Amino acid sequence: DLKIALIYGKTGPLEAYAKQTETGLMMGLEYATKGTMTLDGRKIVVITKDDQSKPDLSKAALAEAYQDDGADIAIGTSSSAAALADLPVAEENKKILIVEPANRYIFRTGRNSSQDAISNAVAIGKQGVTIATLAQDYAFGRDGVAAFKEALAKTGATLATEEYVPTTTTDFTAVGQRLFDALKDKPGKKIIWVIWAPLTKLQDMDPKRYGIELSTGGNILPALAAYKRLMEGATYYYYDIPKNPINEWLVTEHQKRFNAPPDFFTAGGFSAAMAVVTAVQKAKSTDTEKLIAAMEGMEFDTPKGKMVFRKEDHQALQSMYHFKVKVDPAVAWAVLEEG
Amino acid sequence: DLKIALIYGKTGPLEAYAKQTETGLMMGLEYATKGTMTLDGRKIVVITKDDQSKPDLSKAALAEAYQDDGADIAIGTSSSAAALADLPVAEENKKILIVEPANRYIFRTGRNSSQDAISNAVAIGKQGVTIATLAQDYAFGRDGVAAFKEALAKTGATLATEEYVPTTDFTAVGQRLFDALKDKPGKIIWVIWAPLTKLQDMDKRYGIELSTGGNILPALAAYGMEGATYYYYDIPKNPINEWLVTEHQKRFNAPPDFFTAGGFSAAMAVVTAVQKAKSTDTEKLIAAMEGMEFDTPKGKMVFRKEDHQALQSMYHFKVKVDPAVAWAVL
Amino acid sequence: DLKIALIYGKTGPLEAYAKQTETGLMMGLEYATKGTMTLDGRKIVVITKDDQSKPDLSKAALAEAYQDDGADIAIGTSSSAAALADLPVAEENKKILIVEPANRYIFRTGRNSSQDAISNAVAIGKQGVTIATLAQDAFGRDGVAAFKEALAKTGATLATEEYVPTTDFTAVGQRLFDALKDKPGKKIIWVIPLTKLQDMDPKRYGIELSTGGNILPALAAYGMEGATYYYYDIPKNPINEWLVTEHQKRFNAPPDFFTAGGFSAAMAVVTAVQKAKSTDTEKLIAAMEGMEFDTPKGKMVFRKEDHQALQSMYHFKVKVDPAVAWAVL
Amino acid sequence: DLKIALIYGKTGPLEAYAKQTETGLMMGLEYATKGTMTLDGRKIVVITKDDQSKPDLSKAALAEAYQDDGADIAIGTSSSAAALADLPVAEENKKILIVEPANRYIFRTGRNSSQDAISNAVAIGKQGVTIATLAQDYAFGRDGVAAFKEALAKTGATLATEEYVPTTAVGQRLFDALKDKPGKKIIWVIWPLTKLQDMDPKRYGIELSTGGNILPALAAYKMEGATYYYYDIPKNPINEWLVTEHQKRFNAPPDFFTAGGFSAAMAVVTAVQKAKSTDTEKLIAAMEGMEFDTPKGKMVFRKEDHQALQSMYHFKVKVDPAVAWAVL
Repeated sequence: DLKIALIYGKTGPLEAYAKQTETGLMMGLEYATKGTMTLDGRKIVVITKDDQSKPDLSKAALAEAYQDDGADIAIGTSSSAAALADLPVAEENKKILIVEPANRYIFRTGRNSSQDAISNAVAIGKQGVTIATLAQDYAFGRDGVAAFKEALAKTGATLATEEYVPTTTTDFTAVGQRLFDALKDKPGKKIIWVIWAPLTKLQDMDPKRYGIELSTGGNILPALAAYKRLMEGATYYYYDIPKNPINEWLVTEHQKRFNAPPDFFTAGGFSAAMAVVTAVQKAKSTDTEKLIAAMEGMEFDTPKGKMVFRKEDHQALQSMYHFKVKVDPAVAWAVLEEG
Repeated sequence: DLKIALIYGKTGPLEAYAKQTETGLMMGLEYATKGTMTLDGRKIVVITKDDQSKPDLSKAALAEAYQDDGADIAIGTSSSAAALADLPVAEENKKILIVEPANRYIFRTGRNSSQDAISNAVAIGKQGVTIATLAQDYAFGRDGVAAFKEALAKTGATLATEEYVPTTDFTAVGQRLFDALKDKPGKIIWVIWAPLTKLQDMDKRYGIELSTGGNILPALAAYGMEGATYYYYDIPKNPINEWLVTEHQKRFNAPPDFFTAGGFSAAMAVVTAVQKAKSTDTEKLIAAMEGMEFDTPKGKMVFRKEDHQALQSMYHFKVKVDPAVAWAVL
Repeated sequence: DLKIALIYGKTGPLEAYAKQTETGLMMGLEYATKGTMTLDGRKIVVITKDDQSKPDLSKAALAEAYQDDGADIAIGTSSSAAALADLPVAEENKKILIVEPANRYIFRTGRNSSQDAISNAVAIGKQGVTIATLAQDAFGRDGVAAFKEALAKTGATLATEEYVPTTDFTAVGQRLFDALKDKPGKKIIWVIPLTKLQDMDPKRYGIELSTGGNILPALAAYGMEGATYYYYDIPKNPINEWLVTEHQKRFNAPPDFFTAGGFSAAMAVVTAVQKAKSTDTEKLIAAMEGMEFDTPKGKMVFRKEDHQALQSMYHFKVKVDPAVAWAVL
Repeated sequence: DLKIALIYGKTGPLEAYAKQTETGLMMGLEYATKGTMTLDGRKIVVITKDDQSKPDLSKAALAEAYQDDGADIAIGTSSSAAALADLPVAEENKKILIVEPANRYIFRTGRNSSQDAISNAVAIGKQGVTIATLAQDYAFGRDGVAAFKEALAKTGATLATEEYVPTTAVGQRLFDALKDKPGKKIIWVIWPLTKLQDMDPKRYGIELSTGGNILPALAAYKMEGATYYYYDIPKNPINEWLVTEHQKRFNAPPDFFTAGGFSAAMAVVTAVQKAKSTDTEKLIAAMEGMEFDTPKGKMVFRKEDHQALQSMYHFKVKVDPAVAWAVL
């Protein structure tokens, strides 16, 4: 048999991501085997260990899956912290671990803009917010800021200033100036919340110069439940992937089955799927040391294009060809031309 | 048959590129037809027309191509301008023109980073160059900053100032130098030694570049600086990528370039279009081509119906960050 | 006497900038002489010349100011084209020309962030504009025929129109992004929703929304009333305050870029004739070469090599090692 | 009398900064009083406490400074951490602290380019360094690389690869070896520089041996020389006095920390002149919204958060006319 362990935060803080990771792995393996769930006569079984995103539990689960269930290889896990704990548990069992999503037994999944994006969101959440109010000088504006003010109090951001202008201010040079001076050199997030029945007139003044964003805009508040109450809706980071044969299958099949698009994490589990399946097929065995040999320098296909494990650090890199372009001809042409 | 016309500056100012376009196009057709050079029982012939990168010549060549040789579809051309002259000829002749590399009969090739880069290089050549020299205050630092002064005098850059220090790879030196080049447009301190480092530790926060670095000069024949200027870019590997690079190398003993891959896509589009249309009639081709995805060495492209522009054919993925963020705090 | 000529496009396309330039020059000279309009006993006299931003008029006008009116020194002019033409006039008259705001005889005002911003706006207006429409499936269609009409006097192109039922604008916004993608020039989604769309960060396609700031080229042709301004901040200083206090006091408006510009030039001339203790061209070129002078912008300096004016500055550095070595430990 | 406390890391880890902070504080006071070292009849006294950059020492030193010495106000201190421990102390004593350089009693010094540069270097120093080797394939390339390997090994960086060509494909191998690692990725050349540069490593986030401050500012990596952030300041009457005098007295330029100490001194003298007293309460009142001149121009304390900000005038330009022009 071919036993793959998946350590993941099935319950707890990262439970939503953990769902995707498995669904992705199951579809990942299904593609790679053309639906047979067997690789070279070998039946593929998958053993899942909820580690509740707890580093102590994760270690025991990882130890358990190698030792008790006899998993040949492992993927995991949801939480970064937990996965770091697990690195030695791999060496301890002289069996490979693929880190996903989060020594010679560890293969890492790769750098990408989505993690960058998450790290970004994370820092933001871990920083201050300073808000600056803008409203009209009649009851509704002042009631308006009242309620917002009340929402902003369960929050932890600071309100530096409230500006109230007349119902009919069509020129906001002075307000906006007063607003920029209030948020100026603070960190971290500085924001002007307009309540109205001005974003435009204010955006023309270019607030970015101060690092100030306005209440109209995408995801200008930290991805915390406290703020998502003034602003409903989850914070998403968007990205695009050049179509390929695994893309199509994943997107079509996933949509078809769950009436929803695959996500970044879904695609991660699927990639680990390809790594394992590609590797075992390469090595023609499931012996750790023959597996490491196959994988070092191995290219494998993912929903994201061709990947390759760098042998030195066991890291997944996007797999390229290099091109260049000679620009002299076109420049010596372009000049001998405007004259 | 299936007749395809390639217009290009086979000779003249853009001749280096023209050669890539053709090799590329020849190779695209081969890959697409598994070497048979026939599509759906149709034999594929290619007609080439040298327009010398002259608009007047290129208009005739294109007319001639359709009218005299019965080209069912054209590709071209090398020069941006000779290509603008050509747009009407396509319309006047009621046939398709795929514009490469440079109305309803025009289909374009997409925006990419090589073009931007060619763009930039062009802009640079059309702007000023100011130089400040840094040398040693003795015989051959001073003699070698004459050799240069001499060379630099046949180019078109101004020499704003000469600094001669003793041996002082140093601070006061490179400040006299920054203050000298500062607020000029558009383009360099040129070191002659037997300094760079110490200088580089201070920054370019001035727009200043050193004589170390790649392509700090305009890419002009006039400008110790041997060598062509290149813009480098990496592409995610794929089945056409591989075939191209592998075969090009094995054939030509050198990598395929941007204009090679450009020709390849031109070819992929024509073949995919004619396999889709099941005919070579202009109108049934315009219909097949609007919104059709085709495969190229850069991945899947697709023609936007609205403007006949080639776009990278994408899927859209999102990531929800709340959970992770909610996590990092607690 | 001390005779100053100011060339400017007083009437014509750049007339707004001209009044600015004059006011500042006049206020510049006034601040500089503590209201006496006399520099070291010399009476200061200013001759203006409308060139209407026409280059061949502007050469005659400058020529007339040196020759007929006997100006010791000139300043001009409102348009860079008209002022490239004037360079030889000044040489052929053996007299200094201070180029503002736009030979050993020319001297320049400096490169600043507000110039760059104009070069920006100009590139943009000289570029294409493409727009895509989003509205409710009703007054959408009506309101996007009134726009379709308006935009038609414009010169932009309408790539697509998207109508949706009055909820979740993912698929819609995507259709909109795919529609505006790799086009050159400006891309804009004009909505008849906004936030949902902004959450998908259009910046990453080069697409602006119909909410951003100055999404359209500054052209009368472009709903969207109001002028396009580039904003920027200068650190207070004694000249600053005076300019801002008096200008705001006399005109109920703050000094703008062009007003401060005429001011700077005013400060240069005064500083020069005082340091030269004369008005002889040869001695003025001498005085100004490497010369420092205070402006509303701060302390400036004339680079001898190229007669360009630079922010005059001190250099500081900071050693990071001790602090870094601390952090790790 | 007017009594001012300077808390600082005169000895220990931040001793060089502390020295400059003081020098600046003394000259700031000199210039402010035209050498008289008195303001409105008050002799000016300065008391220094070495906190050694120890936070527990520092809350003590500042405690002494207030309670024992009678310091009517305080400036400090060298460490950010020791400065943060000190915040309560000011409050606990009903006396003002100015945080420099690192409560309605705290007044801060401003965010700025130099501090952001320091913060930067710090981050960098707490991050990985990866190296890739390039030398000729003969005797003293391979030896020189050993020498370097010997040095690099007292470091904490990793040598991922060693490339030996004789005297494009090389620098391709090189780039691929460093591509997606964090943080610093460096090709070390022993001898080429120019050819590699032609290929623009920046697009892999890779730097070369030739370069300006490519290594963290740790003594192990120091490749001699200190690491500097360079910046420029618009000349003013204070600039000039400072630079000129410090250059006449110490035969070396003033630095970020000297000017910092100068600004602190300016805040105080300006404040105490404006208040006409040394009373904490009347001082907090005077300082809010207060403008004062420093070696880098006019600052003002923002009331809402007691933060110093470069004091600005806002100017704008209207571009329609010139675009409308450019087109027609």
